[PDB]
Amino acid sequence: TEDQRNEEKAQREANKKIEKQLQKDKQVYRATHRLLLLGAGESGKNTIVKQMRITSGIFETKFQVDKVNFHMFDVGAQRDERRKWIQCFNDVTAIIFVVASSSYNTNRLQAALKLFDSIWNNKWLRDTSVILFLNKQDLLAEKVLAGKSKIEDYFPEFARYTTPEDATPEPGEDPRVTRAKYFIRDEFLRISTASGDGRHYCYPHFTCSVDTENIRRVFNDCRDIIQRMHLRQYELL
Amino acid sequence: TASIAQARKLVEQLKMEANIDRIKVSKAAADLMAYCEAHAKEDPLLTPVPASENPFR
Amino acid sequence: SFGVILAVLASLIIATNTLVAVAVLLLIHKNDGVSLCFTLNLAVADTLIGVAISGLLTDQQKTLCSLRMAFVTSSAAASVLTVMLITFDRYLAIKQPFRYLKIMSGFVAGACIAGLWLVSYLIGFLPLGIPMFQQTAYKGQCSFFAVFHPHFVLTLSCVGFFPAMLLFVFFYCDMLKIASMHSQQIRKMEHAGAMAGSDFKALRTVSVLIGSFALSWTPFLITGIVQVACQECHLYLVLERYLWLLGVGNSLLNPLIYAYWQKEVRLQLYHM
Amino acid sequence: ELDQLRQEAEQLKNQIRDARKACADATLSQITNNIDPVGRIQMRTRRTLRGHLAKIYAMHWGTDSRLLVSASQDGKLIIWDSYTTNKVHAIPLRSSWVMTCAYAPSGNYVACGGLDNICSIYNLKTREGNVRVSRELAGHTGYLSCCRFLDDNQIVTSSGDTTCALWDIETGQQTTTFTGHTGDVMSLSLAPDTRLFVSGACDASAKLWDVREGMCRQTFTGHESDINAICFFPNGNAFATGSDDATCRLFDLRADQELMTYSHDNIICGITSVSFSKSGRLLLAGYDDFNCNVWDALKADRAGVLAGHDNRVSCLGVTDDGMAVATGSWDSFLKIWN
Amino acid sequence: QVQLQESGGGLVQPGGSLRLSCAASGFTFSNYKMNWVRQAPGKGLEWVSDISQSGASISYTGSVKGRFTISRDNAKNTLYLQMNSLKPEDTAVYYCARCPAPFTRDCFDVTSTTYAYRGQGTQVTVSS
Ligand SMILES: CC(C)c1noc(N2CCC(COc3ccc(-c4ccc(S(C)(=O)=O)cc4)nc3)CC2)n1
Repeated sequence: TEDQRNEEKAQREANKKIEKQLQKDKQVYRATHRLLLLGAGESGKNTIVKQMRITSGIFETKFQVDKVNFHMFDVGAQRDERRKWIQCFNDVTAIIFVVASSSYNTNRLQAALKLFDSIWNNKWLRDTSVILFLNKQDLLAEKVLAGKSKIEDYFPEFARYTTPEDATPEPGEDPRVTRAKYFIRDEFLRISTASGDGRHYCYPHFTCSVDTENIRRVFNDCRDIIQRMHLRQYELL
Repeated sequence: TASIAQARKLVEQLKMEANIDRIKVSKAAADLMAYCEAHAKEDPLLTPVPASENPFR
Repeated sequence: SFGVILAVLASLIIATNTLVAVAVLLLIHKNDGVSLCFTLNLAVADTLIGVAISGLLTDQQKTLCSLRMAFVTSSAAASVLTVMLITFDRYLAIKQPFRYLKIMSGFVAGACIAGLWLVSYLIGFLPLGIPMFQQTAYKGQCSFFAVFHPHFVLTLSCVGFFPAMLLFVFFYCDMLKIASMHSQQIRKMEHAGAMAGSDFKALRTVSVLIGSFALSWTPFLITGIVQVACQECHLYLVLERYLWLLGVGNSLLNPLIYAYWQKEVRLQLYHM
Repeated sequence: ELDQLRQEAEQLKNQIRDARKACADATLSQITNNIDPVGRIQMRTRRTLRGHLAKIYAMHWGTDSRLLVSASQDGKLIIWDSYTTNKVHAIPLRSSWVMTCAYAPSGNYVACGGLDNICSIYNLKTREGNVRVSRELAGHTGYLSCCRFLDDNQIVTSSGDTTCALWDIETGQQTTTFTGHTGDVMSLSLAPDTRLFVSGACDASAKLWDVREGMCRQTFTGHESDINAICFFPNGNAFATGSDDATCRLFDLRADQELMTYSHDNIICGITSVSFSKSGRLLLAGYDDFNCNVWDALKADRAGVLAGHDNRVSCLGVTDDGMAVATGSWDSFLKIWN
Repeated sequence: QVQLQESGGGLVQPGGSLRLSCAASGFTFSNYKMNWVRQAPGKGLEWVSDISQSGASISYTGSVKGRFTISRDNAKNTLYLQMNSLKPEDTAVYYCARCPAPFTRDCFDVTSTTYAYRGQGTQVTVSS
């Protein structure tokens, strides 16, 4: 039937016109990098979001670095259970986990460690890499340098801990402050380095909420993630 | 306040749920089997249709 | 015996490369894999090499045999060029990870493959046109050096294989420094974590790749240059019966190095 | 006072359990014993739909058994033609986190949803020919996991704030709220008469709701983990559920208790979807190990498999005349079996 | 239905010993990783310790290391927490939260919004 032929031709024309726009969209989807931002109320993730920017269920931030496009998704206005909507972020390049290191005892540091362990060992996030920000360094230094707050009360192993060999203390910092910082970093690394898989790694930084190098750190860590992925693919790493 | 509210609401809902009538499992299974037997011949996925009438062949 | 050996080699090349080609085609249908197009092209080029080698099994006629030799040479050139394309793809992936994602596309892959085949079959049939490359005094039996003069192989070496190898070596040596630095960082972090509680992998892979690339045609080009230089030396019996088979047997090795060694391509073959 | 209420609730639970135990007299397996087994089912992929840039989260069949809609991570809603496979629409969403989709029984609307706490309504029959957004319904305080149509002006939506809701689209306001769940509501199913609906809510319990009044008529328990999927039986007097403990269960509204369990030792993955055939003789489930299983609803045996996907099967669907079944997957392809 | 009932609390003089217990029903005990939590007055819930399915991946929080011990018996579906040399800071309610799903190595079971698979609690007090 001529009418049937006309209908089929119009249908094929519409399909082709749709395929063209899908082909145009595939490149934009492939050349964009998506990041999930985690943290807590104590951690200064709000200030970090403000620096990056300089009943909605999720907030979206877009920033450009050297003509590269990043999409940072901040979860907001959701209940405190996470085991369901955490599976929506399987295909993000990185997770930016902000943890306030100057918040040891409620054991906020222990809660953050438990959250990190669960996220690390989840089954739909077993190929995602974490860019760990250890915030409130100035507050940590001020608290440790003067006061009766003892970490060994809440982390007893801190007694038998000494700065690692590869430590790079900032010139003009106390050995006690450096030791505390690197103890917390080692506590967070003990979980991640124990996987022994090779499909994801952790990238720790010592950050302050008003740091202006956080976007550069995210950019460099994403570059390292992609380079390591390709090197592992080509049987080099 | 909130705890007593939750407890009282749960008690009322449980009472209202308990105040109902129930049928026997044998009767329910018989009804289900009768439906499945009555509508057995109109299920293409159970009795495959000849390729002429199949629109995906 | 020589014809029997050639037939066996051609059969093996055809079978292995066609199997790898169908596996890669199924993988391409399933996924997108813009970098599997080059592997498919390599498999196609190697199986065409096998078919062309099968072509010469008759004798084991001047124009007929001037057209067979050109076909074989073009097949070999296409196979050599596809590996260089793969190497540059990997190097651009590692060296510019963002721009690679921003640029690479199936259109680019297809255009590159078309240009590859065009240049390959231009190089194959240039000697039939340029008067210097052609030889004279045909006797009746044909061979690579009964039609084409050693000047052709000298020019090919000067502008071809050796300039290509100087890039295949530089790229995979620059891809080793990056792997070394990443391995150092990973080992440092691992040691720190363990205290809180692969050293010869990249080199081995790079050595295997470079050796496979360089041991294929160099013993032939070097002996051809020796023939051009020294007139007294009669380096034809070994030059066109023993030293030619290595660049052809590289077609048996390429599928194992660029197809089976991939994890998705080994799983698809197992499913097949 | 509070302890008195707790003890009274415990006594009421004991009373309900005693009543249910009294009602039971024989097992569905015993009743449907002499019935002949279905034999074996071997369906085959008749189509394969391509065009999604990422993993597919949902799909819903049309009332005509020819068109269907799907949602993907790439943030695209696509309307296919099952017979020919030519795309008919591609609606770009404002958010890429979408967990559900639905098609109106008339065929003039579709509904999006997801982690932004909204399901939108899109008009497919615009005179200009452009698929614009008609209504945007807000009011849930957690993510949306289902948004199903009753007619062209009523939608029932599930949410991750522990409550379901009924909306009237014209004025874009709620009309009823269905509270009583303690966990996250994870699925939905309207009765064939569209007078009641069921829901499982991540606390291992399903419920029965009366749409007209807005109250929980029945509560069904027996699962050990989160309930992911729920379907109604063809006649409207039973339903099936799927949970993370790797088993499916059949419940009866009138008897008020479970009837059967569909499980196997070799299965240790979670059920993502469940669906019934036209006559209700087959129960089809899609698992996390990339496969779907075909179950004998009355005998509890396994009859077949739909092994054609290479990633998680996230959605399922049977046509309104039993002609075929669709299954989306995390590998981005929709497949149609017969 | 999932049931978790904890008992064995009361008041203990500082430096004493105690033993909490929890009985579970309505699910397969041997396929899930158990857990203990607590909530001191005026503070939020806090994780104490946990144990794997087989019972070979124990771990405690920093402030209870050495004193508390967690043991599970899968032949009777019971969980225990032996407390030794208590201190005035250990006055709270102790629950027995459970893994959300079986066979996994994950856990999200400390949430304020009542976790479904958490028990009712048992009172432990330490005073002179
Ligand atoms: C352009 C550049 C990038 C490049 N890439 O690769 C190459 N190749 C081109 C081809 C290679 C030589 O190929 C040959 C030579 C000779 C024979 C041959 C010899 C004897 C007989 S017989 C026993 O019948 O007389 C039959 C054939 N076959 C192939 C050199 C480098 N260039």
